Amino acid sequence: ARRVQCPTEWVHFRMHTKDKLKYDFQDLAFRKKFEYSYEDVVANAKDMCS
Amino acid sequence: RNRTQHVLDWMNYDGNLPTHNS
Amino acid sequence: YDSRSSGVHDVAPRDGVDFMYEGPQQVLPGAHPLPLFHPDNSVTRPPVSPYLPSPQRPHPYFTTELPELPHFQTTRPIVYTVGTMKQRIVAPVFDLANNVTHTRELDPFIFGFYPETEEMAKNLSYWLVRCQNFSSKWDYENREIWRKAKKNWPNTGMGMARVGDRKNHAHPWGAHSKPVKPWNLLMPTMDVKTWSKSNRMLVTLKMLQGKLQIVERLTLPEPTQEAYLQLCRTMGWDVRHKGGGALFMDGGSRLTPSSEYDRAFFFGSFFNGRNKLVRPTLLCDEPYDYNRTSSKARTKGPKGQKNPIPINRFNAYDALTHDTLIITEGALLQLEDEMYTHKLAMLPPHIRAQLPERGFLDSEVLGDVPPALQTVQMEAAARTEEAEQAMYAPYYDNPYHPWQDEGEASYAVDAVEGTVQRYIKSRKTSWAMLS
Amino acid sequence: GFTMKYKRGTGLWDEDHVNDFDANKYLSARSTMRWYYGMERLQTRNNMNARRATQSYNNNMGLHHSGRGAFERELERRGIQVDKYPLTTTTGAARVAEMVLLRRQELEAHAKKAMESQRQARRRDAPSEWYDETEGPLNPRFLASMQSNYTQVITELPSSPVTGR
Amino acid sequence: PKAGCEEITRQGRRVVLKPQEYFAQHRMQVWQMRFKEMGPPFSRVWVALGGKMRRRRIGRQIDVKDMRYYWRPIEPQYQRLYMSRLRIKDHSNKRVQPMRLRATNNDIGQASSLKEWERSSDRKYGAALAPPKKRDFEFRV
Amino acid sequence: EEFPTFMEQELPERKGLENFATNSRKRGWLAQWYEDESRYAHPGAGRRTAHYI
Amino acid sequence: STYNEKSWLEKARWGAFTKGSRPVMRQRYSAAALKEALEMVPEGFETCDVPRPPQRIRAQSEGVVGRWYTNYWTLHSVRYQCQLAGVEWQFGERQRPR
Amino acid sequence: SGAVGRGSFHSVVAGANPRRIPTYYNSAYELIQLHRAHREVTRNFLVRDKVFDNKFPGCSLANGLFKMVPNKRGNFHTRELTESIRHRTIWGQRIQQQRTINAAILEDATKVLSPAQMEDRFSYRTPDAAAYFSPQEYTAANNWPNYWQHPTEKHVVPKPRWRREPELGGITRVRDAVATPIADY
Amino acid sequence: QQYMAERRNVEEYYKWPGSSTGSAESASVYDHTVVELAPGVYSGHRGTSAIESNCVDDSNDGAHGVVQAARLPVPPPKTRPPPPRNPLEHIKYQQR
Amino acid sequence: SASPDAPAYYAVAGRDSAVGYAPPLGPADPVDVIPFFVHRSSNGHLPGKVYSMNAKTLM
Ligand SMILES: NC(=O)c1ccc[n+]([C@@H]2O[C@H](COP(=O)([O-])OP(=O)(O)OC[C@H]3O[C@@H](n4cnc5c(N)ncnc54)[C@H](O)[C@@H]3O)[C@@H](O)[C@H]2O)c1
Repeated sequence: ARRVQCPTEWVHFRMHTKDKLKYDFQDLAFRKKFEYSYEDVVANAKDMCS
Repeated sequence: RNRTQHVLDWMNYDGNLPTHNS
Repeated sequence: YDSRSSGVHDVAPRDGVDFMYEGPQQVLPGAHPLPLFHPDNSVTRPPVSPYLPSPQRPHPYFTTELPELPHFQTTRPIVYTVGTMKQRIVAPVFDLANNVTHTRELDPFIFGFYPETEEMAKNLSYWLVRCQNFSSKWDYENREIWRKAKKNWPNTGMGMARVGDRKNHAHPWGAHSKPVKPWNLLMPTMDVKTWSKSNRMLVTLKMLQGKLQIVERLTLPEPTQEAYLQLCRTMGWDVRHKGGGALFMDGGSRLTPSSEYDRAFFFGSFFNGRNKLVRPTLLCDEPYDYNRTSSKARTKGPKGQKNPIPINRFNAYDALTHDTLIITEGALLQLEDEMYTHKLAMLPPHIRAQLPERGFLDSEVLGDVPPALQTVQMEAAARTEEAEQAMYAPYYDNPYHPWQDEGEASYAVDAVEGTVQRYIKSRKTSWAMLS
Repeated sequence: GFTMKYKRGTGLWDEDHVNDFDANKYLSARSTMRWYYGMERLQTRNNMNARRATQSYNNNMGLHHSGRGAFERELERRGIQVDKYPLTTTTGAARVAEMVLLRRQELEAHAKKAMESQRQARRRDAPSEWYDETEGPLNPRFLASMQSNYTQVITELPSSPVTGR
Repeated sequence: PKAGCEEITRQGRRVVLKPQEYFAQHRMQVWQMRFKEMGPPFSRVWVALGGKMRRRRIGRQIDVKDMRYYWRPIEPQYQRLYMSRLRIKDHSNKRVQPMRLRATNNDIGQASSLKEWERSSDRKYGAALAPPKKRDFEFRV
Repeated sequence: EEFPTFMEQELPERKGLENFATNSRKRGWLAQWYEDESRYAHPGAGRRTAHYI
Repeated sequence: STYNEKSWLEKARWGAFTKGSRPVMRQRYSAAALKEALEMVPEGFETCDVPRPPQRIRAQSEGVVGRWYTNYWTLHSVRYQCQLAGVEWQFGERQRPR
Repeated sequence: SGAVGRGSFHSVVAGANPRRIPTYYNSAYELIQLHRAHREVTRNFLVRDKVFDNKFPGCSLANGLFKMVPNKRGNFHTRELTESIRHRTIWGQRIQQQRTINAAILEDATKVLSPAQMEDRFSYRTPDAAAYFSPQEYTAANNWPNYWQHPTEKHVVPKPRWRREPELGGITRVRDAVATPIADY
Repeated sequence: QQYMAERRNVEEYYKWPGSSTGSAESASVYDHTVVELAPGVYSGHRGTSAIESNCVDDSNDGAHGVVQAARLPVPPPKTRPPPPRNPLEHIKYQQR
Repeated sequence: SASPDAPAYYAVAGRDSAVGYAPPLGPADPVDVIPFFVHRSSNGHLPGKVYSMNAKTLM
């Protein structure tokens, strides 16, 4: 049930690219992690005045 | 074995970015 | 050759232009005893120079200070290295309103470096190669063809061709064996040692050719393009495609030098004509090729340096296609500043030791001289440092008083394992490194 | 692999240390607007890409989007400065370069007026002895640009080399 | 449409950058032990040792059991054969000298004297030919 | 300029100490220490254990 | 395993793994930001006990956190900024046993 | 570490260095590599503070942030910048130290025989320096690159009897009668 | 957050000793940068060495002519002009 | 040679050279003007360099 519900040859886009980091890979649950939008990456990096 | 020659001179150099007077 | 001995010409003058040759006194259009492939007089591509470049005059500029104009000595003191012209130069700088304000003396190392064709060729041959669209030079390879890999008829007894697996380069559906791929094309490594020379022997050539023009400020009243053609109309530049263009090295005003172009002019310098706003510099960083042998086996790339000179530096191609060169003093300040330490390192030693006597090595870091003029982008960084030197007060890694105990520090080797542990007042301080 | 990533932003402009083999000899009007807009894009396309990664990975580790754990939150609540070297923030640089421009501009007008002190201390209503051309003919274009600094006409050159008057 | 009009629409394998070899490959070790190349510039003998110096000694001539002891040059007909695999490093460049048999001390660093290696503290200034590294007394695998 | 403080330096290899570091013929920098502090055995060592720490 | 957390290229590059010539603590704390870290080093503690993890263990200091003084890399990195800061390291030094 | 005259700690052996204050040195090459090094630390701060000025409205949405990820800039400041300050400081001492000696030399020397010959005893005025500094003064050699224009060799280039032509448009036009070129054999 | 991002803003608008701001301490060394407003003119252009000119009178200690431009007043931010008053020019200026 | 004077011997750095370096002695004789000038290298020595034909073959 935690697995992703498709033969992972279809979702190989996630496993070889740099989506190896941007994805939960616990027991083959190729589900996206949290990811800020671009309205927030600058909302969080300007409020710091970085 | 202490450093007899030039014992000072570590604390007397590179006035960093000389100020308004110089 | 010499074939087609007839029919190539009409025996009739075109009733318009065509014309007999009157006599020896007849001054024929275009005629000249030198083999010139760009026959330009001083009315088509007129030089912006005080005098026309003559063999007598070592350079078509004010060799001396003319009395009726403020003279501005160089930003840096001047020395005459190996190749320089050994002749003083004074180029009058132009007001934006086409008036000629104060005259300014140029640096005889950047603008005095006499030309020699075979050392700007190393610049041109670099550009005519760096400016290919390498990635376009792909081509199919033998393996990349997708045909049967098996001889359908084994050649045994009849008169069929000795061919099978016909995906080679002979057949109209094939590809090469050693094809041209981008990762097999060399982008040439270009040193700063010769890019600088290959830029200075041109920006002198553009001075000896008398096509050099200095402007106080390359700024427009408004960023609209129309204001940049109106500016060109008063200054007389010909940014038309056919009339020889202009090469702006925008460095800003004389007192506000800046590398990042005047935002006003940058947006206004987008005319379809022949003009190219280049960066105010002649150096570029050392080349490097991280994929030197084969490290990255997936790069598309060319071979050679992975740090090509960008398209908008001052190169040889766009220096000879554009007749006139337009430098603001804000660039001259940057060129003399960035090449000063280079100009000095090249003098012979029996000269290099005479500099601090003659006032060339006044080093504003020691305070023997108030700081010289800096680019706004760099003074804004200089001021940053002067404000920060107080965050390094209490610590020991203070980069302005490096190792301030090395006086009272006493070292003592330890015979149990090989180390030399420094002590300061009997107290051990040597940081035993972590692996 | 290793591709000198410590050089991406450490150049003096935006078009430097970015390997772009796809160039051309003459980049046209909109191919140049396309180029300049391109360098900055893959300079800000790269950055906010690399910011969304660090801010999201930090947020998934339970700590502040800039890595600030429970400690460096507790210290700031106490006022104890938690970073050893507070590099100057955006407010700094955009100000440390705001006056420098406010200084040059007040020096231009300080110097625009200055040169007139010396320009009007140039009595020469006739050209100096640079107006010679025994070496080689003068340049008619330039004289028209130097006519302003005189009263007598300058551009009118005879068919002969200038005598001097 | 042009190269094959159907071989280039349906797609096969695409080739990529081909990895290079160990670019000191041809100083193989059956010379790094047998010979040694001596000599001033523009004359490099690959001096070798005697031929018969280990196999059969009893009864051979008294004054020829020692011609096996001198560093004789190998005749140039073989100098050029073995030193041919070393020239190939950059051919058609009439002013680069051949690779040397042994690694001269200045070229080993020449690899790490490149503007790209200046940031590798390890492996710089000689770390391989350095003495074996020393680690924390607790170092353990 | 990358080592802000003195990070202790290990003595060279034993082979180096034999030939240069401790050999007064080169005035090696340990030719003072070697004779002063190292070449003397422990104040308890006999004849067999002259080399043990 | 249909999914490998890391390709063998980075199972075999110990340089990204080991603590060798590589700093393993990113944040550099100020003066008072250290005197307030050592406040939680408990009485009875001694650096002579927290050992070096073997090679097969990654070199990662997650920073000054609860019980940071047991993270051998957080300890000997804080112990090093207390030098550059001048804070007095009370606790003992690595006792190399013989 | 050495890098200055203090002697590296490898004066563990108490190697003294007597017969000192012995040399006046103008620190010529060192002041050169100082101005080179001072340019780097400023050319580094310029980078550590690069902040988005997106002159285009396509990707304007970052026009407030720095041009370097906060973790990297927080590194590059400490890896390359603060290194380059130490490397700048080092030359700022190898010179401020050598001056201290020169300040002592130029006093004990000024006295003995002359305050006029003094800055000649400590000079480096090679007889040819007029070649490099004020080349208008230099005659004893012909060091122009365009040698055929040196005043002692100006008599090579021909002085054409030129003229203007208002009928052609003010074009200058030489009045030399071209010599009939060679034609056949 | 509007505090931390403010308590730290004020420390960079003024709390420089001097860096393009820093009204507290003194002139930064780059204020005295040798700028040549004209041949023989350096900081005042009104007399000769205007800083050193008032150093002749009793104003040596109380007159400063260098533009220690931290002290300078910053112009108000320039904003987009008002839209045009004629629809022909009102929408064409929205075609620039 | 290098002017170590009597006041406890302060010398002057570039004044003596056992290797053979020294500033150019100057012109041959004042009346003549030499028509070529051979500069010195950045490190002092003179412009002569002896390359080889075809180093690749060690000719
Ligand atoms: N071969 C090497 O290991 C090597 C090479 C270059 C520099 N260094 C120096 O090593 C030092 C760190 O000590 P180490 O080599 O035992 O490894 P290390 O970096 O693990 O040292 C412990 C920690 O000290 C901190 N630190 C380092 N420099 C600091 C500074 N200037 N201010 C504040 N905190 C600092 C870092 O958090 C570092 O992780 C660095 O300062 C670095 O410049 C070492």
